[PDB]
Amino acid sequence: TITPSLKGFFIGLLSGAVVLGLTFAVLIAISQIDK
Amino acid sequence: QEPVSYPIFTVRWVAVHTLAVPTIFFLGAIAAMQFIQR
Amino acid sequence: MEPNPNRQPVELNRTSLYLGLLLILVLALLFSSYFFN
Amino acid sequence: MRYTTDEGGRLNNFAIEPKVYQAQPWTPQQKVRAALLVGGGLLLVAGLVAIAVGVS
Amino acid sequence: RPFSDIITSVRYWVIHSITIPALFIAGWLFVSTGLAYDVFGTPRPDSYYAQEQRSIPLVTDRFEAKQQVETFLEQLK
Amino acid sequence: MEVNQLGLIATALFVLVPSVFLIILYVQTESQQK
Amino acid sequence: NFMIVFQAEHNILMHPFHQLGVAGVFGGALFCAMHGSLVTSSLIRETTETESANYGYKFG
Amino acid sequence: RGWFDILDDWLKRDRFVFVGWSGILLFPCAYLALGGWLTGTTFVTSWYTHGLASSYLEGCNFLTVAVSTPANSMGHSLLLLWGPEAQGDFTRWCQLGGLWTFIALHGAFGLIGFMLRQFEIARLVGVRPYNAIAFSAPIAVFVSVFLIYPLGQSSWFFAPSFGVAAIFRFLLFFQGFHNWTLNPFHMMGVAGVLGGALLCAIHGATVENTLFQDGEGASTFRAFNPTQAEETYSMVTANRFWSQIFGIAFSNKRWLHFFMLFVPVTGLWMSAIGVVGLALNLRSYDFISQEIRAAEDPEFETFYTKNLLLNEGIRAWMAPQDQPHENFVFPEEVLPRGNAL
Amino acid sequence: GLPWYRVHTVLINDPGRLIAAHLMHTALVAGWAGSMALYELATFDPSDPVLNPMWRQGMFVLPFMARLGVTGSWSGWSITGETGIDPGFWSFEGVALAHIVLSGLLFLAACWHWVYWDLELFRDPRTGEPALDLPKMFGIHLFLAGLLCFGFGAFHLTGLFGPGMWVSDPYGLTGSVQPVAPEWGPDGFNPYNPGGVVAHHIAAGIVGIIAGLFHILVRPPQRLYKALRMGNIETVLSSSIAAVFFAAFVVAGTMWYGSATTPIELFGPTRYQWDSSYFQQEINRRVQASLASGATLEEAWSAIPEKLAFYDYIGNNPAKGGLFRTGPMNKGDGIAQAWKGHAVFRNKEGEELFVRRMPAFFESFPVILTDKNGVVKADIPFRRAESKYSFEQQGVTVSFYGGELNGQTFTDPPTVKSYARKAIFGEIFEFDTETLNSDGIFRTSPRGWFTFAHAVFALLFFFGHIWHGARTLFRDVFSGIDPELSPEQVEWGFYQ
Amino acid sequence: METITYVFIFACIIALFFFAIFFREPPR
Amino acid sequence: ARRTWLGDILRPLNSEYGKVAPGWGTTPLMAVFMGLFLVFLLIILEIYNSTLILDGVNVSWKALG
Ligand code: CLA
Ligand code: CLA
Ligand code: CLA
Ligand code: CLA
Ligand code: CLA
Ligand code: CLA
Ligand SMILES: C=Cc1c(C)c2cc3nc(c4c5[nH]c(cc6nc(cc1[nH]2)C(C)=C6CC)c(C)c5C(=O)[C@@H]4C(=O)OC)[C@@H](CCC(=O)OC/C=C(\C)CCC[C@@H](C)CCC[C@H](C)CCCC(C)C)[C@@H]3C
Ligand SMILES: CCCCCCCCCCCCCCCCCC(=O)OC[C@H](CO[C@@H]1O[C@H](CO)[C@H](O)[C@H](O)[C@H]1O)OC(=O)CCCCCCCCCCCCCCCCC
Ligand SMILES: CC1=C(/C=C/C(C)=C/C=C/C(C)=C/C=C/C=C(C)/C=C/C=C(C)/C=C/C2=C(C)CCCC2(C)C)C(C)(C)CCC1
Ligand SMILES: CC1=C(/C=C/C(C)=C/C=C/C(C)=C/C=C/C=C(C)/C=C/C=C(C)/C=C/C2=C(C)CCCC2(C)C)C(C)(C)CCC1
Ligand SMILES: CC1=C(/C=C/C(C)=C/C=C/C(C)=C/C=C/C=C(C)/C=C/C=C(C)/C=C/C2=C(C)CCCC2(C)C)C(C)(C)CCC1
Ligand SMILES: [Cl-]
Ligand SMILES: [Fe+3]
Repeated sequence: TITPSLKGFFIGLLSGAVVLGLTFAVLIAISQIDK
Repeated sequence: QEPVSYPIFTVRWVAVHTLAVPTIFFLGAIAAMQFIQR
Repeated sequence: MEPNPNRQPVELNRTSLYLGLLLILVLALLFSSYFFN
Repeated sequence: MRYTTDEGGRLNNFAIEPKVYQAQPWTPQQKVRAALLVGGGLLLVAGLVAIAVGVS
Repeated sequence: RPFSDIITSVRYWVIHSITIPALFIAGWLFVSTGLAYDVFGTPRPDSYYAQEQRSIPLVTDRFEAKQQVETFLEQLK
Repeated sequence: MEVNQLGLIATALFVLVPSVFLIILYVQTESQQK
Repeated sequence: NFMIVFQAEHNILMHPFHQLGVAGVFGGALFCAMHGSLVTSSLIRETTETESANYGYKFG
Repeated sequence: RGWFDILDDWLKRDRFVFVGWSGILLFPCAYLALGGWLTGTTFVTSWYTHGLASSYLEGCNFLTVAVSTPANSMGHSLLLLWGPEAQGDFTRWCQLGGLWTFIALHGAFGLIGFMLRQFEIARLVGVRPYNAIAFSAPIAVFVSVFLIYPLGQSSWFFAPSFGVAAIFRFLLFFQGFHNWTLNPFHMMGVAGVLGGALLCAIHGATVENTLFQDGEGASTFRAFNPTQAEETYSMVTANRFWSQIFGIAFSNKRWLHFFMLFVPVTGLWMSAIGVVGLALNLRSYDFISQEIRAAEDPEFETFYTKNLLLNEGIRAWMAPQDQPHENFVFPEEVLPRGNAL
Repeated sequence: GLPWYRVHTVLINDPGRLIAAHLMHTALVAGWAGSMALYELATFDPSDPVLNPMWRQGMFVLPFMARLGVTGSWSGWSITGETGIDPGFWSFEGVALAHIVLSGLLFLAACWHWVYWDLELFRDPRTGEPALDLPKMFGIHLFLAGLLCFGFGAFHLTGLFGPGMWVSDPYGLTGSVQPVAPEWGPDGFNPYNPGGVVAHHIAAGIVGIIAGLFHILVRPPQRLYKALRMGNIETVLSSSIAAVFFAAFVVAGTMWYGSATTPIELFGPTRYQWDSSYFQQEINRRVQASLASGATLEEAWSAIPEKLAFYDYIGNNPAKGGLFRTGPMNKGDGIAQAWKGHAVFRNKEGEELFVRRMPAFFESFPVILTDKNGVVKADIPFRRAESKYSFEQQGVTVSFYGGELNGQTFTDPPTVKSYARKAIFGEIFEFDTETLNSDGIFRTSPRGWFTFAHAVFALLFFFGHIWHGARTLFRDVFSGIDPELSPEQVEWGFYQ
Repeated sequence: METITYVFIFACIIALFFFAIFFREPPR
Repeated sequence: ARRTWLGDILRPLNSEYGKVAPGWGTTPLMAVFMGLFLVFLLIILEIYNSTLILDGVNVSWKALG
């Protein structure tokens, strides 16, 4: 079963992946605009 | 070179704007700390 | 057999030798006090 | 080999790379050669996972 | 644009001459009404000790750190 | 006080071994000059 | 021993003039390292003709 | 061209500030590292981790603020905001010393991004990257002291804190408990750094006073700024000077400029080796022979034996408040004093 | 000519001479292991492993042989504690002779490869230049590593054709080498559980077989090849230093923090066990449990084995020890001979006072006696004319329970002060100082020497990675001529 | 035996000084 | 060079020596293996450092015996 540490860890892994994903998404977007 | 077009969202624009708003907020706080009565 | 062709001479000049010897003696003097403790 | 920094004599060598070659589409001969080998691979991998579950 | 004529344009005046005081006064109010003491958990200038005991707080556990320091905060320690 | 023999040998090899390496390399370099 | 008993009575770490000194020494090391690295990659080769007791005419 | 190629050439435009692939690791991490120091040395307390005050909101000035370390019970914990200690509460996270780690780790990856930035910049202009290699002396120092050393201690509480008085404290702490001046590796660090400052002053002066174009007007029309200098002085007048003053001089400009690079760097590296040795508390604290000779004849007295007494003092009088989690209580009859010998 | 720090820049374009050089280094390492094993064996003493274990005699390579299943000696002695066994051919001596034999073979084989350095295989068949096939080489060698990883896990560790591995109980009282079946649950990544280690090897050897098959059938992508400069043998070197220094830090860390593979009967206790007060709690627990069921102090303290007490003494803490202090830990305060027993101090009214434990940070620590409610009640003062507590004003006595001195009581100050001055170290032991003539200053245990060394090496190897990566990406900048051109032939000009 | 080592290695350093000043390479 | 009985057996395995497969080939597969590995190392690190807790797991010298 899940324990509070597991849930905090999923929230952390998901939040971090979302920060790198959006970083590279806006870098990719702004290069594609003024390409 | 580097001719000027460069609208509102540019790299140097966000560079001055992520060092500007917290420094002026912190001078706003460091200032109010001087007039604390402890 | 037949000679290796990647064989190359090694060089060492006198000023480098003086630095190296200076390095040997000066480290030796710093560490002899710990080697005898 | 390469030899450089020869203005004062001090020799420095460098590894050489060979020419970069493009791959060219498959030969039937190559396919059977590989087919025997990937079949050999999966048959042995099968046996190893059997040994892993057997030793407990 | 370059930083050699960047504070000579009419843009600088029209916006910053209002946004600067706004966020500066925001930074004043943050401390002046004592919100900082509750956000970062800073103790008030006379709540370093309880009146119950005169010992300093130190959390001696890491997984019950939260309710230990909450217990210290309860008595104004 | 103590007098390690091991300290005597430790310093002895520390100053003899690299120095002889150095002077051998020099003396065989100079014979390549002619 | 001098350093330890000096800090004890005059509290020199909190004295600014020693601080300007420390800044000078860390800064000196930093600028030494930087100057060496920049120049030593920039230079390709230098040469001067040399004779049997002196140096040449064009330091190239 | 594909999107990757378009991204890559957007990143390497000629512009005021260079972004680059390396920029992506450097700039956010650097901003958050630096900014965490600032937000913490202005607001965040340490009444709960050390029993001190260390921020402006509480009273303190520029030399006595700091972002301080965690408590000793926290172990080698990461101190995640989502970890099982904070549990998603920004207040507790500040209270538990959780952001010392934030600053430290973000600054470590900022370091990594900077050295990569030096590589790919130098790759772009096509020069040898010695300055990237020089910059691994600061990385060695940083990781051996701020990361490896307390990972050999029992907690991050014995790590140094980001602040002026906190690191002045680190100096006196190491003096007392490790006798760090008597360690050959720190001596080799001192020799290296002082020698760097020596070469720096001597080279500047020598060059500034063997200038070409001391008479008629400048026959030098470039720089050519990336050359630094070296064109603007005569090697032969300086070499001829120093052969008579000191009796040895350099006759090769390239080797002089390599020596200047070698000295401070090997210097930092050696002191790093020593302090990673202190991390398992292996200490060149005492000469065994001197201790025996002092035990058997107690009229023997050395400048060294004095240093030991002084360090005993530093430990004994500083410990209870520097380690207030141990609960040292020393009755005053057990502390050491000069008038009691 | 060649500078003195560039005398192996000739094997670079020479496959045969390189194989020979690597063979020489292998030969030296094998020779080293064998001869070190004999040296340590000639100077070892297994007559008493309970009050002088092997990590007190300062054995470095001897524990490493004992972990994976050597436990005997052709002399007949055992380190289990046994006397009179036959381990067969494989004793500590056996493996030493094996290694020396393999160094000799390797030395001959190196000499051969250096004589016969030029063969058809090592040369490209298209131009007569050295050619390597670096991806295919990685695949084949990976397949070999995987085959070995799988065999080591499935046959040796689980003891289906091997001896197994060293298993223990948490307090190091009795450990031995035994078969260990794996654990695939979420409890197999718990480094305090040997089953996890076996499951790792089984699984990782299987992944290695698969990756090794993969890397034989698939050629590198065009972009990664020309980016990461593949076909340059100096690429493999940077990458391999990186892996190696990563691996160094992890072994140093797990030796310092402990693991199931680094137990405390092979390399002694850690510092983290002293500072948590692990053994003190064990020992107290036992004494409280016996008194509760019905016992007297003399019976209850006599139920504590000598092994436990010896672990709870700061002299075995590996954070005690200098840097240039040499020699075994027995050279540090003498050889233990017997356990005097647990001391119990009292003052004149008759309560029990307890001595404070010295931390490893302090090199010298005052003797303070505080009660059970944390108020100091006696000390040995530093003063030589001022007291407000003392061993005369409070009439401090010491009694002993268990060990040798059982029911003894000493009254007058000075001998009681001597025992308080031992009690800051925890337990008290009779030492024999005459056989080594020990100086009474501590030394660290093998756990410390291992960690120190490998941390220094890992840090130095980090610089190695940076320098050799520099030389790979910037080959054309350190050299004059880009390797994207063939040798230059006929010159054309252009003149006015 | 220890004092001997100290003064001997120092004696060697000053001899090194002498040779590095009066018997250095010609500058070619 | 010489002809040898073992040299020519290993010859097929060393006669490619510089061949690439065109384009990015199988790089995306590499990426997701590299991502799964990053997550894996974080997991075993966080188990060790006890800021990630799983039931039936006590990171302690206890449960050796
Ligand atoms: C852009 C660069 C960047 C980088 C490199 C980092 C890196 C880091 N941050 Mg972070 N952070 C950033 C931006 C960044 N951050 C920004 C902009 C924010 C604000 C939203 C934050 C907010 C933030 C917080 C609030 C905290 C951190 C913390 C940390 C670290 C602390 C140490 C630790 O425990 O790490 C542990 C390791 C990680 C956190 C890394 C997780 C990595 C992931 C997601 C890999 C996934 C790969 C891939 C997508 C998987 C594919 C799978 C698929 C194929 C199936 C880690 C070094 C923590 C800290 O300081 O603790 C002391 C913390 O609490 N950061
Ligand atoms: C953390 C690092 C750190 C650093 C970088 C420094 C840096 C410094 N400290 Mg220190 N210091 C520190 C920590 C540190 N300190 C701490 C923690 C303490 C407290 C215990 C002190 C206590 C302290 C004191 C008490 C003093 C310093 C002084 C100095 C400096 C003086 C300038 C100098 O170098 O003169 C170096 C001084 C010289 C005299 C050297 C020149 C010698 C000559 C001219 C010799 C030439 C002949 C030669 C021997 C022959 C060669 C022959 C051969 C080639 C053959 C320097 C700025 C000193 C200072 O200000 O001095 C004025 C001083 O008195 N510091
Ligand atoms: C008197 C002479 C003297 C001298 C010359 C030195 C010299 C040295 N000591 Mg020192 N020391 C001395 C006396 C002296 N000491 C005495 C008497 C004491 C009292 C005990 C000490 C105590 C002492 C300690 C405790 C330590 C040293 C260490 C060191 C050395 C490490 C290198 C260094 O400076 O790292 C300094 C720090 C760095 C190089 C890291 C800098 C990192 C960066 C990049 C910061 C960037 C910040 C910036 C704002 C970012 C901008 C970003 C933006 C662009 C976006 C240096 C060799 C250190 C050592 O051995 O470490 C291995 C160490 O831990 N010494
Ligand atoms: C890094 C690899 C390594 C490590 C960790 C060890 C560790 C150990 N060796 Mg060692 N040894 C090694 C390689 C290594 N060995 C090699 C390659 C040789 C050559 C054959 C030896 C030769 C050797 C001898 C002669 C002895 C040991 C013994 C021992 C140990 C027993 C405990 C003891 O008496 O501590 C004492 C600690 C040590 C011997 C190691 C630390 C040494 C010191 C203080 C200095 C280290 C720096 C060194 C002087 C280089 C300085 C360079 C300079 C530029 C500054 C210790 C566990 C001893 C033994 O078995 O006792 C019964 C013993 O007498 N070893
Ligand atoms: C891991 C294996 C490894 C291998 C195969 C190499 C191989 C090479 N290195 Mg490298 N190196 C390594 C690790 C390695 N190194 C590490 C870890 C470091 C960091 C400390 C360096 C730092 C380094 C630099 C900075 C340079 C080289 C150079 C060289 C090359 C020049 C020729 C030569 O061998 O000079 C042979 C001889 C020496 C380098 C001097 C040997 C005398 C010394 C200092 C040691 C004395 C014995 C030693 C202390 C005994 C204990 C060893 C221990 C492991 C047991 C050679 C290709 C040079 C190069 O690329 O030239 C083109 C160059 O400039 N290396
Ligand atoms: C059934 C599946 C399975 C299971 C149960 C395990 C189980 C295990 N693996 Mg794993 N593994 C598997 C499959 C599996 N593996 C597969 C298929 C792969 C890919 C082929 C791997 C790749 C792998 C790697 C790469 C590693 C492991 C390690 C380990 C463990 C080693 C025991 C130990 O001491 O860990 C305790 C150790 C850790 C949890 C390591 C944490 C990581 C860091 C970097 C720690 C460093 C700490 C610190 C900073 C150093 C300070 C030094 C200072 C004091 C001087 C654990 C038992 C690790 C290992 O070798 O451990 C020794 C390691 O790094 N495994
Ligand atoms: C305390 C002494 C000291 C300081 C302060 C320092 C500072 C610096 N060295 C740099 C460079 C160098 N240093 C070098 C050699 C040396 N540096 C040395 C000693 C120091 N060097 C020594 C002795 C040497 C000689 C070997 C070289 C060769 C270089 C460079 O080329 C480089 C440069 O650009 O110089 C102009 C600069 C890198 C700027 C950057 O982009 O960082 C990026 C760093 C980031 C993003 C994070 C840093 C870490 C953080 C966030 C935590 C530390 C604590 C905070 C700063 C909070 C305040 C702390 C208080 C104590 C004030 C920076 C100005
Ligand atoms: C493991 C058991 C077996 C071990 C057997 C091997 C033993 C190891 C022997 C080798 C040891 C390393 C040799 C290092 C010495 C040689 C150095 C050398 O030749 O340099 C010269 C080398 C190479 O220099 C090059 O030489 C070439 C010709 O050979 C050309 O001249 C090149 O132009 C020149 O660059 O450069 C360096 O190594 C750079 C660093 C030099 C360091 C000198 C430090 C300064 C002098 C000492 C300190 C004085 C200050 C003391 C202050 C005291 C105050 C109390
Ligand atoms: C941490 C964190 C974070 C982040 C944050 C940040 C990043 C911040 C920033 C911050 C900042 C970034 C700040 C700044 C500050 C500033 C300051 C502090 C200033 C000072 C001042 C100065 C610099 C000036 C001075 C002067 C001069 C110089 C001259 C004369 C006049 C005067 C005196 C005025 C997050 C979200 C993730 C969440 C978690 C945590
Ligand atoms: C041929 C032959 C043979 C013989 C063999 C032999 C006899 C061998 C020997 C071998 C040996 C017997 C070897 C040895 C080795 C050794 C070594 C190799 C060592 C090294 C060392 C070192 C390297 C060190 C280092 C160091 C130091 C000094 C200090 C610090 C640390 C260190 C560790 C780093 C036989 C009959 C068998 C068989 C057939 C053939
Ligand atoms: C004629 C001649 C010569 C000679 C030659 C010879 C005779 C050589 C030898 C060589 C050799 C002599 C070699 C050998 C090789 C082989 C080996 C060295 C092997 C070994 C093996 C082993 C050791 C194994 C182990 C194992 C494994 C791997 C796995 C699992 C199982 C076991 C553990 C069993 C010379 C040079 C003078 C030159 C002139 C002519
Ligand atoms: Cl004094
Ligand atoms: Fe210059």
